[PDB]
Amino acid sequence: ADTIVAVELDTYPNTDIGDPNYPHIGIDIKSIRSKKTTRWNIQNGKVGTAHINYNSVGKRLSAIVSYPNSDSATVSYDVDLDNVLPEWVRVGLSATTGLYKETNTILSWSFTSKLKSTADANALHFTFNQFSKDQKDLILQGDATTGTDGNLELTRVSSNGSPQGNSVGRALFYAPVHIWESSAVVASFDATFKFLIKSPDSEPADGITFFIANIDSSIPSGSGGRLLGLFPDAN
Amino acid sequence: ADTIVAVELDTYPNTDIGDPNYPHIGIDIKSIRSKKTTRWNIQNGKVGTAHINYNSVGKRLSAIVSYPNSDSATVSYDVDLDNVLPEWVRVGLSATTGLYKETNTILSWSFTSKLKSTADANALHFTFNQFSKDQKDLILQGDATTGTDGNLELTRVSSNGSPQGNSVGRALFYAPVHIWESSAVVASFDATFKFLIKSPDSEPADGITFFIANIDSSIPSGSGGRLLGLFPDAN
Amino acid sequence: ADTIVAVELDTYPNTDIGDPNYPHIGIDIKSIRSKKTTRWNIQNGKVGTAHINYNSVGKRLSAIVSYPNSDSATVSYDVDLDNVLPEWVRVGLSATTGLYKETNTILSWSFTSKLKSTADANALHFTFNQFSKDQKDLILQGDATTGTDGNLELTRVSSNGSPQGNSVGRALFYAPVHIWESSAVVASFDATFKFLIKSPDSEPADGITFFIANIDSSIPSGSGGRLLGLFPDAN
Amino acid sequence: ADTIVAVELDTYPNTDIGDPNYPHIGIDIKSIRSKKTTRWNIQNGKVGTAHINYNSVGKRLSAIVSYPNSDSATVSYDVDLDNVLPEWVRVGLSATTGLYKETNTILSWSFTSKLKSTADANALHFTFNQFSKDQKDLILQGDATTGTDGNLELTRVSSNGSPQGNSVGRALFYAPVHIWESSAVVASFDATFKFLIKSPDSEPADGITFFIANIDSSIPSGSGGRLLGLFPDAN
Ligand SMILES: CO[C@H]1O[C@H](CO)[C@@H](O)[C@H](O)[C@@H]1O
Ligand SMILES: CO[C@H]1O[C@H](CO)[C@@H](O)[C@H](O)[C@@H]1O
Ligand SMILES: CO[C@H]1O[C@H](CO)[C@@H](O)[C@H](O)[C@@H]1O
Ligand SMILES: CO[C@H]1O[C@H](CO)[C@@H](O)[C@H](O)[C@@H]1O
Ligand SMILES: [Ca+2]
Ligand SMILES: [Ca+2]
Ligand SMILES: [Ca+2]
Ligand SMILES: [Ca+2]
Ligand SMILES: [Mn+2]
Ligand SMILES: [Mn+2]
Ligand SMILES: [Mn+2]
Ligand SMILES: [Mn+2]
Repeated sequence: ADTIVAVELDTYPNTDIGDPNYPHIGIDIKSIRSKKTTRWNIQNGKVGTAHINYNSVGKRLSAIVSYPNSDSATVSYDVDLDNVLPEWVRVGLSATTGLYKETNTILSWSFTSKLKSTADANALHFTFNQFSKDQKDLILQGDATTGTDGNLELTRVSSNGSPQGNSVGRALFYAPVHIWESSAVVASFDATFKFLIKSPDSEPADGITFFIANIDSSIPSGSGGRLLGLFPDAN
Repeated sequence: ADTIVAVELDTYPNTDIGDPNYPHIGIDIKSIRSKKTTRWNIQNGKVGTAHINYNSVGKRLSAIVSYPNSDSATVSYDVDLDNVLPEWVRVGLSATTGLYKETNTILSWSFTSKLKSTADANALHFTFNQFSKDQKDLILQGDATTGTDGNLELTRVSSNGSPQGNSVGRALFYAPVHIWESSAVVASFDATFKFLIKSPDSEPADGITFFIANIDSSIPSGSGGRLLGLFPDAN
Repeated sequence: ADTIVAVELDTYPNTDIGDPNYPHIGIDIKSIRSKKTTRWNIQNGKVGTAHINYNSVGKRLSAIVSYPNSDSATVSYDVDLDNVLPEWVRVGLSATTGLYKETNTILSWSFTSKLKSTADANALHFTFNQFSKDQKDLILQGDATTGTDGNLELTRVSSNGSPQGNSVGRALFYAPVHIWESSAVVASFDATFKFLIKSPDSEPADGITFFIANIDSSIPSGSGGRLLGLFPDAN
Repeated sequence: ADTIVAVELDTYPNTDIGDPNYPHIGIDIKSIRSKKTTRWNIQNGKVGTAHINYNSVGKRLSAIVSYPNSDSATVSYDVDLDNVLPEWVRVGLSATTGLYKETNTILSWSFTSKLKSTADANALHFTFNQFSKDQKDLILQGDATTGTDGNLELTRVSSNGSPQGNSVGRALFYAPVHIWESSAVVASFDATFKFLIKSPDSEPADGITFFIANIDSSIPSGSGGRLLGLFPDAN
């Protein structure tokens, strides 16, 4: 089955499957049940920015989410990604809606990956500060589309700008990413994306994710709403 | 047919199809007949480095090739790549052998591409300082292989290290590259690679190329030897 | 005397000292009389962005200035900066006002410099996306201040936000920049800055400059208004 | 007094002041007595590479040191550098010798620093892959010299290539570095350097350091040998 590592911007408390009782950011290691969460004060309709960082020396996967002028939310978890993920992965963003909804709009997305073994590390770096209708270097899955106002729309939003329920969508970068190998000395990656989460009715759902998966990964069956498009069950 | 822009490290004078009468670097715009060439003193069996640069403001495509301690060879040509290439391309290295031969060994390859329209340019950057036997982010065509001594071998070299005749090989980066669009303000790219050209008998052939092509490009039929794997005829 | 290379955003036609009869961008090589100019439609009070690029292979210094949704203005000039500038320089922004005025406000400023001689080039890169009141890595000269709304104010603006006449100001990066040497193979630099030019009365003056100078350079006497803070006379 | 954070490549066991009884890498937080050490198998006369990384989200300062083909040594320590260092610092390398000696030769040194508050982080990046006799962007202190074989020699080495006793030397980058501020959201830095440690007699001393200090820092009196040029006492 897929091997998934993710940072989840979890907008909807699913307390029956281990969510804390408040919107949160979490680190997910091959399970929707986050290994660590921090309370996240989502600001409806504002543009937020997420930064994620890892290196094989410290073996600490960190994420921070912030809005303008507001306090940040940070979460970290000590995990040896070398032992967890395959040597070759694809990187991506995912989002879902359920009975409740939200725009899962991505305004920009940047990613850097380095793999060392003399400074001769191998590196991959990409930055989308703007998305075009034909984004050939993105693999779109599910309901995700590109082009609308130069944005990446992970979940189904009707033409009026209203978000739809029970949507799922993902975008993976086209090239595969080399994140470890047998001989490896140091590896590190770094990811950032700006997002816009708007929900009209009382509360939004279900969230946005930055994730790392085996190269052939696609939306698992049953992965909607609270499973953020990454996992088939809630184990 | 393919749309090809290339910088050729032309090791073998094909004077009957417009080569100058000496090894040369050239800028090729949709023809093997270089728009501009400079004399290039190849040093058999040495490691050389090539740097290529372009931006849409100056509209000048430049290349320099150098060996340690030795004088460099530089060539430039004013060309509006916006008007010449498609908006989406793939980037690559090619090499051939003919009746004469050479190792077309690539030790490293780095590439940067930026596309602007606030500093929010889109960017792609990759660096192979080392090639592994399974290089999933490279599309190998023809006789090109990866892994041997951490190198990219574009043309057929027998296990002993001897180069074979009438070989052709190319490697293109897996992700497509966005190099222009309708709205574009500025675009630029930058490429560098280290290569090792060894030939035992008197003189080598045929050369190495860095090239930019339509995404679906493959080795055209009839493109061996003097056509460096890029062109079907010598027009 | 100082050795100055600059890209000038010349907002005020000084036709008596060789300006064209319209606001323009220009390339200045040790003289205020631009070696090449392009017509520039300044948009009062809008945020514009300038990109400048050079490399020692093509020997073509280019600049582009653009505003949102509007056509760009581009200018290029073939010049061998190796032969023109000293091996060690400082890089900076300058601006002036005269009898007419303008805000010469800098919102961001990024600069990259590379010097090569194996990919072992030397490099300097800095980015100010925000300026703080105590910007210790900037050398402020003349009327330039830092901090106001996170901006760099090159020329005197009164506390109300109104620009003052006969101001001059420059900011140079604190570290010296190594842009060539005897052994050099390739060198290149790249600079970008976002600026805000507002003038209330009919027309603004005098302009903004990105420049490269000998390390000890300061505002020459007599360099105000039309001499943009770079040159003592109009030769 | 100076505020010092450093990663020490400690070649000589000073067990009387808390060193483990073997050469080690350590993380030093305002004391020569390392907060954490790892055993380091130094290879006399080989070229080694050190990588150091920190970010304000994970608050984990990591270092790895490796030689070709050999196992690496890694060390980490959870420390909130925001609370420890001043907002403005200088970054540098230091080295010493004592009764025993070693070449403290630096072949290359690269450093990246980012400070965020939209992707508009402030950044400083420099890379010396080669040092020239007149390195104007380095502040040399003590016995450190630049130019010899394109290398940075931190401690006194006689013209023959033999290392001298009771030497001390440091090099700091010329520009000050902005590593935090009141408004800050995220900060991170990253440093790498290649070094050559050769000692003829039985064992070398005393070590090499990458350090971060208040901008005006200089070699404290009494800081030789085992105090690696950073600290006046061994507290
Ligand atoms: C009733 O719950 C549904 O709606 C919530 C919120 O959208 C989801 O978390 C969940 O998976 C279901 O799809
Ligand atoms: C006889 O010519 C052949 O050999 C030379 C040198 O290899 C090639 O340039 C050419 O295309 C042919 O294949
Ligand atoms: C009368 O001219 C003055 O004003 C213009 C416009 O500001 C400047 O160009 C010039 O140098 C003088 O200072
Ligand atoms: C006797 O000790 C001296 O020599 C060792 C090894 O060089 C140093 O650690 C120490 O500071 C002294 O200078
Ligand atoms: Ca949830
Ligand atoms: Ca030829
Ligand atoms: Ca003028
Ligand atoms: Ca010691
Ligand atoms: Mn959750
Ligand atoms: Mn040719
Ligand atoms: Mn002018
Ligand atoms: Mn120690």
